[PDB]
Amino acid sequence: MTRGRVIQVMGPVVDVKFENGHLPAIYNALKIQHKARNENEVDIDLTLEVALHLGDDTVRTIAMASTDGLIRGMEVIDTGAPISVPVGQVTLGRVFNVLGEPIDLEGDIPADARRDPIHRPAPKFEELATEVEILETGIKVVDLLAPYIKGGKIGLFGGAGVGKTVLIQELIHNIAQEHGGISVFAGVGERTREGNDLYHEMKDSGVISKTAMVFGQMNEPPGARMRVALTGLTMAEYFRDEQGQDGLLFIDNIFRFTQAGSEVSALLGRMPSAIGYQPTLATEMGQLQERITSTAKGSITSIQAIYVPADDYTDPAPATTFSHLDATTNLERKLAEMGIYPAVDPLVSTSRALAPEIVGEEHYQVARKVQQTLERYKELQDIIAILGMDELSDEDKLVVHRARRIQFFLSQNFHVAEQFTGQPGSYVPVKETVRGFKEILEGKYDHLPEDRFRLVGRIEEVVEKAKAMG
Amino acid sequence: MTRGRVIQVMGPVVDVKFENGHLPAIYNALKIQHKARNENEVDIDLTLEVALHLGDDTVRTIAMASTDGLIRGMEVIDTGAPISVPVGQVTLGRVFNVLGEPIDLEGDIPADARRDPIHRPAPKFEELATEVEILETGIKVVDLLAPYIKGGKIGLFGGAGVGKTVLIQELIHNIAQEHGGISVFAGVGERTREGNDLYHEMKDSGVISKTAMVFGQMNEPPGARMRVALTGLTMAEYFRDEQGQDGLLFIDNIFRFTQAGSEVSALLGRMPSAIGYQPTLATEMGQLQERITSTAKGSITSIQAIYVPADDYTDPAPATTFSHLDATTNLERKLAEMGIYPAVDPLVSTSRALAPEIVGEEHYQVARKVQQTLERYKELQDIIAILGMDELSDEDKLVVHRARRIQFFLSQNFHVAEQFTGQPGSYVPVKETVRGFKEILEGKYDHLPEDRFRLVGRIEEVVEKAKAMG
Amino acid sequence: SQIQVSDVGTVIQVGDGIARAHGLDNVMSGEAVEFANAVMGMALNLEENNVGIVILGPYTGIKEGDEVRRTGRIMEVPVGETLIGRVVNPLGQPVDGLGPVETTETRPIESRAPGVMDRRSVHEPLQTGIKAIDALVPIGRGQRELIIGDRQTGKTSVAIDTIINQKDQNMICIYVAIGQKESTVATVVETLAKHGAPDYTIVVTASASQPAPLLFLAPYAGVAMGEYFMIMGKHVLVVIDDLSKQAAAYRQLSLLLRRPPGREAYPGDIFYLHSRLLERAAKLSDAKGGGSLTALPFVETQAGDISAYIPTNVISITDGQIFLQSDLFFSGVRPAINAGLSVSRVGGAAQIKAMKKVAGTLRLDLAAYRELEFAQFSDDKATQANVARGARTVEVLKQDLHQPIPVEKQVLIIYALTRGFLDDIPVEDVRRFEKEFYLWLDQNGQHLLEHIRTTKDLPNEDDLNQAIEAFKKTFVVSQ
Repeated sequence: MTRGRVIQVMGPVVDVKFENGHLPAIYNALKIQHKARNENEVDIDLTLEVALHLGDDTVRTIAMASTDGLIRGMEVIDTGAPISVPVGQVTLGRVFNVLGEPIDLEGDIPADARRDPIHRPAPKFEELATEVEILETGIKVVDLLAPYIKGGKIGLFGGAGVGKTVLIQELIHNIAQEHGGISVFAGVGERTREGNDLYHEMKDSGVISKTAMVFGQMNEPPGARMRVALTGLTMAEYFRDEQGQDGLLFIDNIFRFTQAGSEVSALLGRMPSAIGYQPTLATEMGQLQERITSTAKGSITSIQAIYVPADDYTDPAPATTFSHLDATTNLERKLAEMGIYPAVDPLVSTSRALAPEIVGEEHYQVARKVQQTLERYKELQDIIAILGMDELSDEDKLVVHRARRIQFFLSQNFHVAEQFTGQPGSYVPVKETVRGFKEILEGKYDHLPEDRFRLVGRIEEVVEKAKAMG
Repeated sequence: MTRGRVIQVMGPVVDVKFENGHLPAIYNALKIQHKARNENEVDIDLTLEVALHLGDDTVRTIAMASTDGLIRGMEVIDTGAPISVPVGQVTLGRVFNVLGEPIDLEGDIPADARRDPIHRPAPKFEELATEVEILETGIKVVDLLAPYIKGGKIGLFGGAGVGKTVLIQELIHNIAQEHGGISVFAGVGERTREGNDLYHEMKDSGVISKTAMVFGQMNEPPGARMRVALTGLTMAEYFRDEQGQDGLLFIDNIFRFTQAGSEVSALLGRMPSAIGYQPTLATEMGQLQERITSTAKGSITSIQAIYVPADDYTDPAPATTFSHLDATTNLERKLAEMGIYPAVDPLVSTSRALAPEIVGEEHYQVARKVQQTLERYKELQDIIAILGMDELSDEDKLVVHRARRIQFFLSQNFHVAEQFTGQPGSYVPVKETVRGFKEILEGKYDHLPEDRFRLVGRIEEVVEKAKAMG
Repeated sequence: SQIQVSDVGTVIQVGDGIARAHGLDNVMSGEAVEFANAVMGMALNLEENNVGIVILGPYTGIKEGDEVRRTGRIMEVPVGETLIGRVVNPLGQPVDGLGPVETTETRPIESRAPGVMDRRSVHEPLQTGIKAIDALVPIGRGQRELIIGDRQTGKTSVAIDTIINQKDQNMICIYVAIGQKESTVATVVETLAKHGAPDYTIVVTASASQPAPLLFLAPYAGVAMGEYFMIMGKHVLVVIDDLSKQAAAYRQLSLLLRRPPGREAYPGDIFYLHSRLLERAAKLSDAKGGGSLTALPFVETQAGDISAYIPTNVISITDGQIFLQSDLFFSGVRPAINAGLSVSRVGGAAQIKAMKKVAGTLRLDLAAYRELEFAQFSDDKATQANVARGARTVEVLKQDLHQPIPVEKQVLIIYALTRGFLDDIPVEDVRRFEKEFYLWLDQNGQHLLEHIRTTKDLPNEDDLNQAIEAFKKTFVVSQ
């Protein structure tokens, strides 16, 4: 029948030979379920993804778990389809591995469950949405200075005591609310310790009921770490496709995705390319990234956390990645120290979308201005700490004045912050966001004490904040 | 008979198997002339140069054109000799490809024509000329500051709006005149656009009747670009050898010659060497360069245009090349802006020949002096634009004075310039050149206005230039 | 040589878009073969006991044993007029979904480039309509002007506006996005439709998702389609949205075949890969009906490193490059043109006299201004005079996306600021003065612009008149 047998085992790479010219196609799943026939063997249960057809009825395969215990001769079975995984409400509030098995303790998914193959061609040209429409996150800094695009790819930079988890959490919340969109979180090769923390942080923030999670952590063989982004992608695709939602896809450390790729490539016997990477780098990225988009129905927006190989951004992996990014969100451990949370750098965070052709003069004009006024203030500091604030070229003081209100007005009440602040949380829409900064720039609030625009929402709240200590 | 058959086709590399132990030697030409026997085939006409003997009656070959259309089994014929090409008056005023076929529209060369094999061992030791004798170009800058040697190799640096074509054109002219020597121009992998321009520029300058041309441009397969320098070399060799002339060989971008080499090496299956170059780099250069010389009879002098791999001169290719250069001519886009044409840098252009043992104290002494006076003037500029010319240490002003006349006296009436100036053109012999600068240095013309020595020939013309506006 | 294995092979290995098959005894290297599942493939390596096939589509439907059949056609692509306004993949198969492409003629992908004699010097310019470029970096029909810069420097847009500005002129634009995102491609083809451009544009697409082979081929299928019109009296402009992505796809396909790498993993023939490609952009001789295929190669620079391998290669081929500055973009200067490094060689014999005269001084006014300012925070009094219009020039060069400006009214504005007719108005109202002066001229000067146009010159009547005519507006402008 469609039964192959193990021929070789080179670490995670396993070759299987199939009789009767059955030959499973590329990307098909192969289960090895062996029970030890004696005390000199071990019980095996392993899925292998077919990688190539080497000839002589042999397929080189990449195992999704550890190959310890394999014995040349073990029989392999062809599932007929690529690694398929549960999609739907059933995945929400739950954590799973690459294979699609839950790894939380809430019991197992039913066999009735729909399961989609992780490998699938991206939307057809005719199927994509034509107009570039910005996705509103109700977060000032974001929506003004580095507008996220519905379906694009945002690079999240910064992630050590800067509020990276709060921002993700606050995002999963707003979209789920004001947009009715589920989020999906894919952890790719990056500290189990952290995966645990975030999961729990999601219990308390309560945002976990609006998010399915997949972890293919740092202890996973190359195959596991490489495919988890596809699993979590599929689970998310079901909403955009079937339930036309504008959902989210968080991938924590996509770099580990490519690293996992090269780690396998070498083992398959591929000619190393630049910096020992796989000759296949670009292609593997594009195939993952081209599914993340807005079709006629819904959309998939991804916020990929990027962690470059020791400060270097010219390294193949990230070099490749940036070619797909539509915006960058840089969280800085400076604005955070000042207490300006979200610590989203208003001058480094950039967007392909801050163009009047998309946001109009109203938004754009105000934006480049907030970015410019901050320029003066940023460069003056050195002059400040030397000659003081005394008589700083009239207008320049006017800027140092207005600026300080501006950078402060950029912080916000995160709904997930109430957990420990008391303040409920905001959701300022870009329309009100622009206005707030519009009037501020007009100096129409130059008579208020800094802390008045501190940690609020619209510009109204600043006035309400006024009737407190002044 | 001596008929082989195609065994493999790896891009430009083609293997041929020969029956009856015929085996064509290394460098022999193999023609494939196939007529399509059906609608599923194409007409083939291709020459292949034998590269190696792999055993089993097989020769690995490099095709000189495109291999598209080859079919395993096509019959190959051995010409018996390496790529042979037309030599003589028949090649003058004409443009051809590597194979030696004209590519201009003046009709085809007769079968009576003599055709020499491009591959040939360089002159025997006993056959070379013993004394190093400088080649006079009637061009001041050249003949004084960076004397060209009869038979040597000059590196031409600079080639974007600096007058590179005029200098080549003016060279083809003077030698053809005052020396009665034909020039040969080899374009190696470097912009057809340009090849066309120069050809036409040669029609109008009229210097094309004294020069045969060969183009193996940037669109040519590795084999074509690699061998064209040999073709053009052969055509030029015939004059030195048979008609004892002191002829010229221009190679535009010899670098592309070596690049074309590595491009093939890889395909032949050679272990890449430093920077993926061919392990065979040095040897291929020396074999090309060692034919360019003066034997008992005539000589071959080459002016090779060099274009390094992005500013770097330590890169293997040029590193190798410089080992054969006897002088360097640097054209600078600064002297040109000043209007001092030829824009030949009098301080960077260097020669193995500016030594009294060869040019004598008369020439040498005057030379190092013109190079030194220019040193002062060159370094002072910064002082000039700051403290002005007022009272610059007496003697130093005397130098800034004399210098300016010197650098101006170095420009010249090019015969090819008359085309658009009116002025006929000069040919100052080194003897008169030295004198001119000799007396200038003696300050014997310190009372004349700068423009008097501007764009002339001997020092007499400066005096004639005097009786104009002063 | 007819029916047997001579025309039929069997797959031995399928994987990573490559396949090796036994048989196919009569295939010609370069021949498009067809797999049983109906996917196309091109035979690259004709080895003694197997054939190296590069698959041009989905390689998962293929398994060992699959049959592979000869087609008897060297890799070619459908060429014709029917392609205009269509969005097709590198194989000429439409992907926009507007139905089949009814083409009759066909052309081979890899073809010989125009000879040394087959050509003629470029002289007719190509009006990009993008101010900074037409005056400072002229492009002539039959030229290859590399436009290089970092991601998000506005390289795609420049080619877009340039294409939009080809409704007046007789140009058949071709946009070949290699390695781009289908999403971006869709939005681009959609803004083209808006500006009524697919009436003269074809769009070949090879998105990030498709297998390397397609990206590798895309530029060539592009030039082919364009060669048709060019080598037939018509004028064609070809834009390759990314040669770096092609190079990279090539590298991938290369190592996959285990061809020994060369520098930076890049094969030994990486340069020739591009050279042979851009040698096809030419300016045909009148003897061949002076057709012209202009080429606009894109090269994405990581961190603005020009010196890189692939960028230096493609620079040593093209007739000059347009440099888009990264910082220039984000601070707010569209087009992010970095005047200094930017260079056009055939540039000169392109411009119409109108542009020739005025644009001359522009380089200097900009030159001085450039060297006067790392010293962000003061300088000579003569320099305080130079900074005057120099600051205003920068405001006139800056242009708004999707708004192509015709030459006639363009030579006048480039005129004003160089003749002081703008120095009285602050940088604040420079761009306003522009929009202003334009509509004013379109009305009052609607008799003057025609002089710039029809003649392509601006001698006495034009210089004298326009001098006093600029006053007609400046002496009627708001504050």
